[PDB]
Amino acid sequence: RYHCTHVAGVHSVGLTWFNKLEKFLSSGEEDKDSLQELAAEQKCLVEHILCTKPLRCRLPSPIQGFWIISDLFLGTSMICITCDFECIVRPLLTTIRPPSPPLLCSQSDKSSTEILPHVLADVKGPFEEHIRGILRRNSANPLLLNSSSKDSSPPPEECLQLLSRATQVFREEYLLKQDLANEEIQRRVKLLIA
Amino acid sequence: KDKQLRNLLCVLDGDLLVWDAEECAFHTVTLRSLSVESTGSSSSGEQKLLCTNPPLFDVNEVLLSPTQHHVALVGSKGVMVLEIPKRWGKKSEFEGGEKTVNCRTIPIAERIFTSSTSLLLKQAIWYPSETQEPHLILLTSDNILRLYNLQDLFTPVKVISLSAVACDFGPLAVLPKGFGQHSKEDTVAYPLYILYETGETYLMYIDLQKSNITVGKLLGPLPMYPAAEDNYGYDACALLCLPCVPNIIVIATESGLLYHCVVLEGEEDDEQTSNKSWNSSCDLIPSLYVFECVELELALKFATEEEESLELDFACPIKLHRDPICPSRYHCTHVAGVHSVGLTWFNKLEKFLSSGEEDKDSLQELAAEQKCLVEHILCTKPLRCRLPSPIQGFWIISDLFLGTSMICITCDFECIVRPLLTVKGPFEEHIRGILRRNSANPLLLNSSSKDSSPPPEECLQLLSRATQVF
Amino acid sequence: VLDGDLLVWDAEECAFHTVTLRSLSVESTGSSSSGEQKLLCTNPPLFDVNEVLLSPTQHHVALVGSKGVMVLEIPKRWGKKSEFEGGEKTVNCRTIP
Amino acid sequence: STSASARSMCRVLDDLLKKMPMLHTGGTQTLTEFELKWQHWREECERHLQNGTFSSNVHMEAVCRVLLGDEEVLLEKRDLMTTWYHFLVSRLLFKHPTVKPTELHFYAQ
Amino acid sequence: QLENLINKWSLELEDQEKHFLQQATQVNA
Amino acid sequence: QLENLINKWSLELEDQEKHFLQQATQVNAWDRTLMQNGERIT
Amino acid sequence: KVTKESDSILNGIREEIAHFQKELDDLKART
Amino acid sequence: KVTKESDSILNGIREEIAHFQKELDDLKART
Repeated sequence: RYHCTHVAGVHSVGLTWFNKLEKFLSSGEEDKDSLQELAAEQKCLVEHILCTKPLRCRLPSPIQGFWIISDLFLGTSMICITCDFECIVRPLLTTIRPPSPPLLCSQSDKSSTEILPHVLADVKGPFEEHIRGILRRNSANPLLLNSSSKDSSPPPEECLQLLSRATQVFREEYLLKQDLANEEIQRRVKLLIA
Repeated sequence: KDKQLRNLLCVLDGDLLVWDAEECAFHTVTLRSLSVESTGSSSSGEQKLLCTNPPLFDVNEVLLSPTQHHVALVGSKGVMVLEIPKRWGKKSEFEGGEKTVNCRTIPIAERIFTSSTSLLLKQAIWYPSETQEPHLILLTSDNILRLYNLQDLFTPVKVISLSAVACDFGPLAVLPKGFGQHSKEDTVAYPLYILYETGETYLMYIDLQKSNITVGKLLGPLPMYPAAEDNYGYDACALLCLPCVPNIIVIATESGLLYHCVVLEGEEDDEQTSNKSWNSSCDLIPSLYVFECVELELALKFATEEEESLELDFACPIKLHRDPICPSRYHCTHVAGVHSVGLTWFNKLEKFLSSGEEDKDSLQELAAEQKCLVEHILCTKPLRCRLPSPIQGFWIISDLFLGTSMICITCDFECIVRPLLTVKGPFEEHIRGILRRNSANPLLLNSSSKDSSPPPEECLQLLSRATQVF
Repeated sequence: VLDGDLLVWDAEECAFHTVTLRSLSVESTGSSSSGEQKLLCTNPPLFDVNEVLLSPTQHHVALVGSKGVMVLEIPKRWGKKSEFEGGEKTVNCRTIP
Repeated sequence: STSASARSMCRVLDDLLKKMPMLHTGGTQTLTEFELKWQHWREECERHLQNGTFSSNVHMEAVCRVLLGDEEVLLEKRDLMTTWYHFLVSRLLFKHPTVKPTELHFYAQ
Repeated sequence: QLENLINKWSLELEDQEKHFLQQATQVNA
Repeated sequence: QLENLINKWSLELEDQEKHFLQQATQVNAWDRTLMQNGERIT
Repeated sequence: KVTKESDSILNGIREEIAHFQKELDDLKART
Repeated sequence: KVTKESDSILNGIREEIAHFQKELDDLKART
């Protein structure tokens, strides 16, 4: 992972293929499956974290200072200072992808060689990886800095397009995925009750 | 509404199992109980088989294992195997007649499909052994065959690079002389035929007990005869091996063409055309003789007086189904219907190949033009203004008590059940010759899209066609 | 950031303001000014500072501009809180062009 | 070795103890890097305690709470440390591993 | 609607074909 | 201001992800134990 | 408009199937 | 001309922050 600072904001970029490249280069010359797994299209993760130019009519508030705290007591956090001395502190994850919270049913009992009925072996991967695949995000709404230039309210078409885009991202990447996750949790709870 | 062709049903010991994608479960219907006129409750014999861990992918196909103890749930993004629960009690019902049975489910190769988002499963097939542990073969969009055992779900037993749209097994055969230096034992293996989208067919001998270097070599492309100007097309979508001697391969195209290929053994070149191959491994490569080509009526052809209104080539993927009762018959399911194809020359080919090299009369009897029998059984797109009702499940019951019957389930859950059949010459053969049919009117499904009567013109054209056939 | 203190360069004062981040975690009911120190350049940069670079040894800070570089020697930490020069509000730091 | 239930819990606790970050007088590790690792490790300990992993054994639960620097529990075990300065050091180990010499007086008092 | 009518006439035609073959067999007897 | 709001929502999302995994993951562990006990009872 | 025309064609095909079945059964009765 | 455009952009950012807060609170209520 690395971070990009520019006059209009801050981005984070995480190389999601890195661990597969490492696995492939650690695999001997005969592992065609690791090369096919690396060649399977995997984009990096880009997150626009901070936008200091949310509107076209606004001047950016340039980043004047940027740092990543890695301390055992303070935890992991990004610090950004803008040209108007706005201090913005954000917790960062220790990984490009957060580990999913263990499902209450992931008892890692290393003692059940329970013969999973062969009819479930044809589902390539644990059902959890499939749900993680559905919930995978490609974009997010950045933190918008309101540059404190007192002297006009921003403007209408471009404002409506920006609001439409932002609302669409919230609908697709947040609400719809939360509703699907809730339905899956409720289905699992009903099955466990029965 | 682009409802894809699926096969979401199987029959086990006279119970119909129907996959419910919304409940992630099988509904079971005991077919033998429906034969008994029991005056009491329209619900006596339905059980639900619940997946303990449901598939995380859309199930497109259900495959019963040769051992009849496992069901593979197959989708383009994964495979899961359901362990069939034990039968006991007075009716031989699952878990003694429990209404809802929890079935152990086992994901196969899950990490490969989750890590490789561009990877697609093209086909899954069971290894055709009834005596061995059930092995699943996965054909994937990277042209790799992966063999899995239900004991090791993460590591394939065998990985074979084909450096492919369909594959099917022929019957257990003795390997040709040359596939193994110096063993006096006739080694037996299953021939796996492998079809590419280009129509190119390859052969591989698979034995799971013997890891010999020759067992698992890819052979071909198998030369096709006669030569065709189009090389037999580039839209190949399905392969079926018929359990015939010699092996008969059926290749199906998306355009509705069916090629009937007789597998011929390779000849040892008689020693007089030694001009230059420097590969000192004469692997006798078998050839494919295209005996017949047949076009399916995928949509009902109407005589329009306009010979030029754009044949909208109604192309769609065909799925081939072996008939368990008649080895020279098979069935084709596609988005618009169901066809049956019967090889009427098969018994004459068998007679000719059983006749010694001097029987010119048997060759003349085989060379006498005999087309296969094609029957359009079910049409789910009877009119051009109608969307098809795609087949979601297809099976052939062969049971001594139930008899012989086709079951079809459509995408609108319409269950359709049809019984299937199992002076030179006597005057009777002449009358049979006159009464010989070349076409029939299919069963027309009225897709229950309430919201318009069809155009009167298309209805009159359909009635005209049907009346003409009669 | 040095050892959990945030150092912020002030271009008008030619100095670092230091904020101890670990003291901000303690809900101390008493004075919003307990832990700010100012590190004064003994010889201020004659150019606009665009970048601050901590040395790998964490004993020096380079003040980098398009027209020059100056290195600030980080003062010694001592006393009960491990503050610069024992907790002096204003510390003179040696600077080296 | 006493019971299967105890074995599973001991394995978890053993893992937590094994993964506890310790500063080495010769490692290229910066104090910040260490603090991040330590925080992560602590979060893991907290997760196991919230999940009620050790609810069947009061002693293992107490150890895990000690690992989290629970002051109430540390004080409950006051008889084992015998002295305030042992208590101080234990407190520093689990709550403040990167303590600066200038701050030591505050913790000691 | 047209598809349901076509399917009905196909089933009626197959039933009439079976009845005709049975009658032809009886007439021959 | 926008950057502070983005950082707040990122931290809230990471906390919700952790809570969701705990709620799941635990149910999946119980389901495995229940299935094993069902096989033993059978 | 399409639904009434499709229903009329389907009814005409059913009438013709019923007529042909009657002619086949008369031919079988005569033969 | 600049003041009205800046006010329009600042209002659109405030509307989007209010919309996202509502979606987060619905997601929290659902979860």
